[PDB]
Amino acid sequence: MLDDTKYIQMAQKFPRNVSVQLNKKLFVTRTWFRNYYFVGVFGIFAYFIYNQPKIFAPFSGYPTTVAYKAQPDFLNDQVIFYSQQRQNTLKNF
Amino acid sequence: LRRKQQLGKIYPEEVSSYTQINPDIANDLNLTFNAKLLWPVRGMTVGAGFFAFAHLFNLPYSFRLGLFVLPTAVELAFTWGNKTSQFKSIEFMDYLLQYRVSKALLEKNAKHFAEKKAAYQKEINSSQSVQDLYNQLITLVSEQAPSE
Ligand SMILES: CCCCCCCCCCCCCCCCCC(=O)OC[C@H](COP(=O)(O)OCCN)OC(=O)CCCCCCCCCCCCCCCCC
Repeated sequence: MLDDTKYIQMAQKFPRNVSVQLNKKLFVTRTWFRNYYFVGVFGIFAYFIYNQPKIFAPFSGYPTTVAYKAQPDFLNDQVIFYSQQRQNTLKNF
Repeated sequence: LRRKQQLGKIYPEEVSSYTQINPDIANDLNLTFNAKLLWPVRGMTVGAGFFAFAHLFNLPYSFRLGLFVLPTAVELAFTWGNKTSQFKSIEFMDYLLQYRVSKALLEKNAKHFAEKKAAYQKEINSSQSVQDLYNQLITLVSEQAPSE
């Protein structure tokens, strides 16, 4: 057994009215260093994990697409379009 | 690549034409094709704002250079890739190919329809297409015309 006598005493008897004021500026400085090392360092890894599948597996993110057919309108010099909904699928393996 | 090869080249008039159904067609067609070099202007502006903040608060120059790079990096990351823009480009290119084919058919037969067009403009004051008017007429006949 470890002789934890002094630590046991510390745990049993601790002040219950002692507190220290914290310099807001230094607290903010440390926290914003933490944010700097999160957004700009771990953000790279997080964004890679989130996006790389969306780059190498794009077809699963855009399920439905549209296709068009066109006809002329000679007497008005216009073009008439008919649309169609399709399931976005692979093509020409 | 196959669709773009069939189209060959794209002119701004057609892009603005298709803007009706996809207001971000230019913003999507830039991210699919190597048309022009894209600078992360929004990212650089945010970086300049952070630079002004640091200059006001007297931060070391390393911090402000890093805070200029970071928003630029975010802008680049959110700009490149974006394979959805390729799907939208495919849709636009299909539309453009159909439009160009129909336009070629218009030009090819323009002389043949000159006389009929001249006769038609003087009788119908509407600019609506012949197909739409004929479908409406067919519905009108199917509804009101007595079967007899
Ligand atoms: C559509 C609407 C969107 C609206 C968005 C709004 C965003 C608001 C963002 C507010 C940011 C406030 C940043 C405040 C930083 C304060 C830093 C500070 O108090 O500490 C100063 C300290 C000085 O450093 P020192 O070397 O000790 O020099 C002594 C100088 N007296 O400095 C340091 O030690 C270095 C501090 C580094 C700070 C890093 C900041 C990183 C910010 C990341 C933001 C990410 C946002 C992502 C948004 C995505 C949107 C798609």
